[PDB]
Amino acid sequence: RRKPLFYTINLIIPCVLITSLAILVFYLPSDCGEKMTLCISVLLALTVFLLLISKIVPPTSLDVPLVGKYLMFTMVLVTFSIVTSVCVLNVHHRSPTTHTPRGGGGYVAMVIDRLFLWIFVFVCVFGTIGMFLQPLFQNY
Repeated sequence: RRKPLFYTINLIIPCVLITSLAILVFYLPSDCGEKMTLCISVLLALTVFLLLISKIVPPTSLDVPLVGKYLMFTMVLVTFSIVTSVCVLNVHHRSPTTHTPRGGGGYVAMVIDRLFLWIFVFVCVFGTIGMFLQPLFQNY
């Protein structure tokens, strides 16, 4: 009943957990040099995630094509999340276009960004449950 499904997800918990904290500075208000450093610092966890998940030391490394093929998709989710910053920065203090009211920081952009962010978050779980569904075929 155990199955590797628990092991594969065991690495997803700490992998996505980083986003929860990143949002505290990204989504929530926190205008400061740390706010940005936090977004870029994430890129470090991505590259490390490869050696970290691979350091698990599998029995027969049967999860080679599973993870290796994921790096291609996960790479698009990490890059898409970074580029999104342009939306907040566009109103924050980098080429102001003026679309929504209020100001002061880059929280105003969150209004319009919420549209894209909606699908973004879906991508995180999409690939999370997608791989978890593989081993959860049925068995009965």
